[PDB]
Amino acid sequence: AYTNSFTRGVYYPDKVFRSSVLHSTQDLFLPFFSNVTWFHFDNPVLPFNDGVYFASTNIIRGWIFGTTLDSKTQSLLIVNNATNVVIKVCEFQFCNDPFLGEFRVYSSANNCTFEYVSQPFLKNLREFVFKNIDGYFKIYSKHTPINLVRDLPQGFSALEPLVDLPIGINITRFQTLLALHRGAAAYYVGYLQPRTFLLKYNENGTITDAVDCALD
Amino acid sequence: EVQLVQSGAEVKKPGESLKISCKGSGYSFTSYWIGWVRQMPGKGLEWMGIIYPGDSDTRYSPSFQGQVTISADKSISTAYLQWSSLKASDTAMYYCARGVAVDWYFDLWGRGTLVTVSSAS
Amino acid sequence: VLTQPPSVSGAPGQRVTISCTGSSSNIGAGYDVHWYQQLPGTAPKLLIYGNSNRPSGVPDRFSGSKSGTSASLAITGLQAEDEADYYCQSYDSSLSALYVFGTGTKVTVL
Amino acid sequence: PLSETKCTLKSFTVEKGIYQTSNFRVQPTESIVRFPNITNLCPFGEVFNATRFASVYAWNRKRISNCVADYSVLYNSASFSTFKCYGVSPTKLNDLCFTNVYADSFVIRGDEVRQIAPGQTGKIADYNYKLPDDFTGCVIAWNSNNLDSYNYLYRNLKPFERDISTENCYFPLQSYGFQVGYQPYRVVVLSFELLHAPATVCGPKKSTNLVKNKCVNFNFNGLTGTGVLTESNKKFLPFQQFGRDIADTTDAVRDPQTLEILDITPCSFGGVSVITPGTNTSNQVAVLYQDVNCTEV
Amino acid sequence: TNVYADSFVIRGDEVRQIAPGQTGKIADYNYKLPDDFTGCVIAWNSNN
Amino acid sequence: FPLQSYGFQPTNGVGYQPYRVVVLSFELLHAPATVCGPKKSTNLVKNKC
Ligand SMILES: *[C@@H]1O[C@H](CO)[C@@H](O)[C@H](O)[C@H]1NC(C)=O
Ligand SMILES: *[C@@H]1O[C@H](CO)[C@@H](O)[C@H](O)[C@H]1NC(C)=O
Ligand SMILES: *[C@@H]1O[C@H](CO)[C@@H](O)[C@H](O)[C@H]1NC(C)=O
Repeated sequence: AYTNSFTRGVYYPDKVFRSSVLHSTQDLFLPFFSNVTWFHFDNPVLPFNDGVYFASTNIIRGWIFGTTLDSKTQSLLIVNNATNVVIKVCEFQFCNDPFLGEFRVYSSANNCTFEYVSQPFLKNLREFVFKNIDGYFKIYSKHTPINLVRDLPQGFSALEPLVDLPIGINITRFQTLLALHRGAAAYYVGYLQPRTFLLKYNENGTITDAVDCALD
Repeated sequence: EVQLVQSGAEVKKPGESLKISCKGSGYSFTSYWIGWVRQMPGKGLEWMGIIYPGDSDTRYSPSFQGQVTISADKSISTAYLQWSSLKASDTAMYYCARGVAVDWYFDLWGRGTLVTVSSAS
Repeated sequence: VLTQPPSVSGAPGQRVTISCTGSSSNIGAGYDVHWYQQLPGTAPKLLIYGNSNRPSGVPDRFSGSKSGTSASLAITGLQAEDEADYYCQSYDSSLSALYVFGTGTKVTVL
Repeated sequence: PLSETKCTLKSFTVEKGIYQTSNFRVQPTESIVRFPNITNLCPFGEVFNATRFASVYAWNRKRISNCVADYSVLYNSASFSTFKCYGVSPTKLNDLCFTNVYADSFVIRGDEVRQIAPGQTGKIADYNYKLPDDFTGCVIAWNSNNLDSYNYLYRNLKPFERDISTENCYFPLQSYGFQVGYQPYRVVVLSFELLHAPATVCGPKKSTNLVKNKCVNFNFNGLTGTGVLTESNKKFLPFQQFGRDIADTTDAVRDPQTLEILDITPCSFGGVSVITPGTNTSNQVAVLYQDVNCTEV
Repeated sequence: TNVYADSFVIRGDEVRQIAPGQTGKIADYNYKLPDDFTGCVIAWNSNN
Repeated sequence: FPLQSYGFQPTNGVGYQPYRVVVLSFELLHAPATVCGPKKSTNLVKNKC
């Protein structure tokens, strides 16, 4: 699958405010003009090697981050619903396809290495980033109302740190949770590479533009 | 005997300072912990403190810290228990028993001392 | 701080068990749980250490075990001499206290 | 100021000419400390008093946050044997508030304790636990001849790595049933990370009322410095904590415990010079203040 | 030009804080050495 | 009471073993010296290297 991932993956490096300055960093990012893995509805489980971007278009509910399912390895079952978002590192017995609805996502939830329950986070497009750097667990989620005519927009979009609470776990493969409404939807998959970027901060402190130092 | 021995029956009065001694003999005290245990009559026992005569490292219970002073006279293998102001409500059975590490339990116990302190002479 | 069944009564020739119930930070934390026999009016004596090791000279009628948040003492074949106080053990790190003591169990045989 | 010119030029004679002498700096009035609204005490007893350390093969790391817990008890009472600090120092630990603190906990023999150091080689450092080259924290190898000692087993890897597994065979399963040179000890490592996020664990220093529009030396979570605190039209993003400029100058910091926009403008500084007519002719002196509004002297 | 033989007896384990800059127990408010101490600190097993 | 006695008792660890520290504070050559090395003094020489 080949597509043009124009300007996706930009996010704030270290939660330090910089106004109207140019700063260069060596950070994990999705390279400009990279490719996508268009998926629908069948949702095969695809690997997450060292860094992977995830995109989408209550049509996507959650994710399963498990090296070995069936109550063998600690996994992240992050799901956004029920008015309370839950992020666990329990040794879940993730079945062939746990799903919501009425609720049936849980499957042998016990012996939880880490626990997180807090306020929920959220032609409409949604974005998500999953990075485990130096034992930190950092997630990003912003939404764009762009139309469905184009696969991805041309404008630049920043990503803010949704959660800065660290975990430090092993994840090698990820599957997102669809919504069997009874209305199928589809999603993108990207990749993060440590190629250095130069981040253009605006006077208002927004990330306006960027250049990929590992490009033309 | 291989035990942590003390004196016989002790009867005293409140207000006086008393330091009772527990003697260790019959084993290699250098490699093992040696300590004490409190036990109120008809209520659960509470270890008060413990010392390591290898280097004389002192540890006490949060409930029984500062009220009492101990010392491992390793030159003569003696464990002290110093009271500055004995209380009337201090009547109980006091055990000086030596424990272990890693597993962190007690394997040998002393006979205990019948310490009864009351305002009556 | 480590709850125990306060009193146990039993006929001679009976199999009884003592529940060394605690919390998830003292007994259920996964640390070792040790046990003794506290004969009434005399000094306590070691019964179980390490949940599987047996002291020299102890009768085989007594054995120790742990099950998650609680620990169990295996008493097989009660006899008339077993009228004694029995108390728990564990080890607590974060509690500062190198030893932690149970509330207590009376075991009585007629 | 004539005497200033005699001082700087290292001569008893001065002539026609403005002479740069020093810089007119406005001294701070009174120190202000603004730590966050948190006042609870963190359980350092749930790492140091925790004595059931985790073997270096699979060690335990404790996460701590949201308090103003004091380092005084660990600093003053030196109930240890080795207190080696890289980055922070035992005395200055009480002044800084940290973004996050991880207290590594494991055991090692009496020897090879020097392998708990950035880059220091050794089998334990080569396979078991390797501190990063740019380590920042304090190492406390407090004495355990009676706490450590069986279960405390021991066996390149990434800095702060963690991998426990078992595979003419070969297996690294090794233990140590001790009961002084070969005696194992207790080693606790505190790993600090500074100036990367909203500081959460602070020191015992009492908070002090904030001041504005005055040259005042300050301390905001450890950002030691002197300046005048004014308001700016810039808005901190809700996720953001504190700003910066080029030359790592923290011009803007959102003050904790109030979450207010502020700008750390440097105090009134101006190049003070001298307009002297020469000791040969006169001694009356004129003083210049480089680029200061007359209002501020 | 002028030398002195400042004489005292300490815990022994705290010979490390007899140094130009230290923050030990005795070095706090018993006897503090200057940061520019030019001398020869002599200590021995005087437990005897 | 501002002062205590540790005691520095004999048969204990290095913590209680007293190390009788003598501190020799010297000074650079800036003044006449009443203390000098055991060097055997000789004569002086003028107008010669
Ligand atoms: C910049 O910030 C001002 C408020 O300070 C706001 O009104 C304006 O819309 C912002 N512009 C941008 C680039 O978002
Ligand atoms: C920690 O341990 C020390 C002695 O090791 C003890 O005095 C103290 O009460 C304990 N508590 C804390 C908070 O460290
Ligand atoms: C000095 O301040 C005054 C009023 O505070 C202002 O009118 C004036 O412009 C300032 N100086 C200069 C050079 O403008």
